[PDB]
Amino acid sequence: KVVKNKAYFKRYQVKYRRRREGKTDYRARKALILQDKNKYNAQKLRFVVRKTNSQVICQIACAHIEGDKILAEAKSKELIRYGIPVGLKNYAAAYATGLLCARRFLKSLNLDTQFLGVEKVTRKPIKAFLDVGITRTTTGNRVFAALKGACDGGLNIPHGNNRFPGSFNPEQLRKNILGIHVAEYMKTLQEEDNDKYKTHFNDYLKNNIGADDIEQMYLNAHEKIRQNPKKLNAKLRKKRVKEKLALYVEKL
Amino acid sequence: KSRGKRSGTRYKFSKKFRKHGECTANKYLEKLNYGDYVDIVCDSTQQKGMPFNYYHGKTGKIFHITKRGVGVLVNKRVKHRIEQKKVCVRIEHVRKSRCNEDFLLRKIKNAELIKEAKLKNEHINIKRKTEGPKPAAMIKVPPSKIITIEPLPFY
Amino acid sequence: AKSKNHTNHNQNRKAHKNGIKKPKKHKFMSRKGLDPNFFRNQKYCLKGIQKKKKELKLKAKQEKNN
Amino acid sequence: VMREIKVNKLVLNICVGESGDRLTRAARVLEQLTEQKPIFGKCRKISCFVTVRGKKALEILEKGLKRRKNFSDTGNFGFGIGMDFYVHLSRSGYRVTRRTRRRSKISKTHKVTKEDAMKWFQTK
RNA sequence: GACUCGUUCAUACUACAGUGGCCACACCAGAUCCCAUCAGAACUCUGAAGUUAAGCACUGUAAGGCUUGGCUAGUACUGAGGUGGGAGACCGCUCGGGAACACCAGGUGAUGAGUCAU
RNA sequence: GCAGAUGUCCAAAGACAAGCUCAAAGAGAACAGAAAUCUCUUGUAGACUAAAAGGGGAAAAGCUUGUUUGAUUUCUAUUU
RNA sequence: UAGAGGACAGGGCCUUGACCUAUUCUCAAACUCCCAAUAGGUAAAAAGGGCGAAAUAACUCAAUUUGU
Repeated sequence: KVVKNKAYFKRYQVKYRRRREGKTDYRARKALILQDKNKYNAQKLRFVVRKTNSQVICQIACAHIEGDKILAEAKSKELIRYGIPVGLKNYAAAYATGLLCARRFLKSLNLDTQFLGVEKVTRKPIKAFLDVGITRTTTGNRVFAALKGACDGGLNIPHGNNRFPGSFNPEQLRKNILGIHVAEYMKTLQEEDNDKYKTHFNDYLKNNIGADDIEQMYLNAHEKIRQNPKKLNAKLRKKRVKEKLALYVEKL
Repeated sequence: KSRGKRSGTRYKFSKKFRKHGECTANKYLEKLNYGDYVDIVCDSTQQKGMPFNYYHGKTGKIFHITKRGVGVLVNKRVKHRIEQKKVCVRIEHVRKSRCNEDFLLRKIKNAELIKEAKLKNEHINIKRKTEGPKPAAMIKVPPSKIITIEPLPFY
Repeated sequence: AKSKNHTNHNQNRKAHKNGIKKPKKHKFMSRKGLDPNFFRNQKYCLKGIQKKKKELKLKAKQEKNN
Repeated sequence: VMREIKVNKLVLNICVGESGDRLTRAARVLEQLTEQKPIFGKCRKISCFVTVRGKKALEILEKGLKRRKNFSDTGNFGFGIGMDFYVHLSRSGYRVTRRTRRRSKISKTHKVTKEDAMKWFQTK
């Protein structure tokens, strides 16, 4: 028996395109974007953070019928001009790009001078809601690094403290935000075998980013970014099948 | 002997072929205001806030809006009189009614016509035309196009 | 004996004898149980509007009556 | 190319079908065989098993080396001796079908099939 | 050329085959830390040696499906009239409305906001 | 009139969240067989959802896990 | 209801089938891919609509000037 019969195909109903591709949830989305029907012209901005396996991206999205409007965005690859040439997928990189998205959004709205956020690391501000994006919200996930970046940048993104590294550890949070975990990984690898360390943090070395230099370069990056943000048709199809069968007459 | 809430809704409250599944995310973005007309179509995928059997497919103007619900005022025929009924449903079971769209477009177009007509000092008929009898026409047709028709024999 | 259980016969004629009455469709509907925290705010709006309007009218009346 | 078949998974199974004592003995023998703690079967508790990966999979496969008709049509095989071996081998890129984000299917060209599974086995 | 968030929710799906890669996605290297398990498979974290093999994109198939039109067909059915026909079952006529399956042909997408690379 | 069902059941079978995907089939693995467990492939639900039947349901409304008591007090506009 | 083509089970290369594929005759008030006719509902402007300014609010919004 074959379950792929034409009756099966005829009765089959497809999922939404984005669900089919796995990109979106459509259950989280429809609760992120659904706003109280009492309130008119309230957009309910969502802070969308998506991490690729090379870099992470943050943006501010406003839901609209014709499609989402992106009010601000930030990519990890933009940290090169801010002084971070490597580790753009890091927890620290996620914090930095969340900071970048927040600062750029505030600048575009012309409210930097009025919402300074915080300094260093530990009227009502703009409210945005964190968009997960399929990833599992485990403790110490990079989406919450991006959320902390935006919160320090001045956005009011509601959040709990459970999923920062440590179920609360502000010291551990600051260490991961400043990349201390990467630094201690460098130290452990160096002290245990040099070859694996060199082959692992290769372009770290090629950029001569020492383990002790990571925290300072991330702080400098933070202050700098804070201060400046071909088809075929039926005719030739029939022609090609005709010639195909003409050759197939004697081919096999 | 059976008059439950959903009695006799075997087909009315069933999803269309290959159209199952929850409501689209974009439907939650629909804009609703007080006093505008709205259609009541029951979405079986959402159970809470479901309208009664009778009001499926009816139309009425919104008289109340809540966080996730709409109270819409619907005429119901009861024996010798119509009476107003306030039905409270959720968002998924309500949709913007196109019962007014021709009127709204007519209002806009007629306004921008009346403005120019008054500007040029012209008298125009703004009412709809209810077109009837066509005028005499003087039509030409090739002789090779006229074909003779006669009733066919039986077979 | 057996009773005629049911019929809708002549009911439509009875209904149309006095016509199918339509609802009166008044201009204002009571807001007794609709959108609190909105109609309360509307009450405050209206109270302020009357306060300002009446105080302007009282000022005009006083300055015209000396 | 990166079309090298590698041992994706190696599962050891003890199906005794009864209560503990012997089940506990099976659990501990699997325990020193591989330090991973085993899991149990159904409780309609009848069997215990473990799946391993990495270098240990190859080591235990070498231990089990000591036929050519028991290969599955999807490119797998297994045997016995009491204990039971099964090995699920696959090419690289199999993560596509197991990850959560953009889970998809691999083309049947990239699938292993039985014929080259036999060649892989006889080459190892 | 590519990506993120969407819209439409199969013209978008499915099967097989071919073509494509510098950043772009991704496969991929690893498990100290956050985290996670029988299992670093997954999830999470840190990476940048390798590869378009796969995902992905594009195309192809006398491909299935889906979709548009034609045709089925003024057929089936049906509103109103009849001191119409017929023993009846049923069937015309007058004023009107009017399908479906199947078959044939074409097609296999389009698009909003933002961003990256040249 | 026709085919049935009710006077119950549930601290979870209620609430929320997360993860997962079911029935079945095929192929393969000592005991091990038509059936017992494991792996892979296909799998639009052909399972499951307390009960009758009909609707609804696939990153769920199903399965598993975690935390819980919103199965709480009071009052409206209302539908059948 | 019938045959047609095609690699699991019994006996003596063959027999008996099962099963699969494409067909085929005929049906459903408690079947549905599709789907009429008739019946039904809403709308078709003046106590209103459109377009602006100014006030009011304890509402809403990041916004005493966002919106309502």
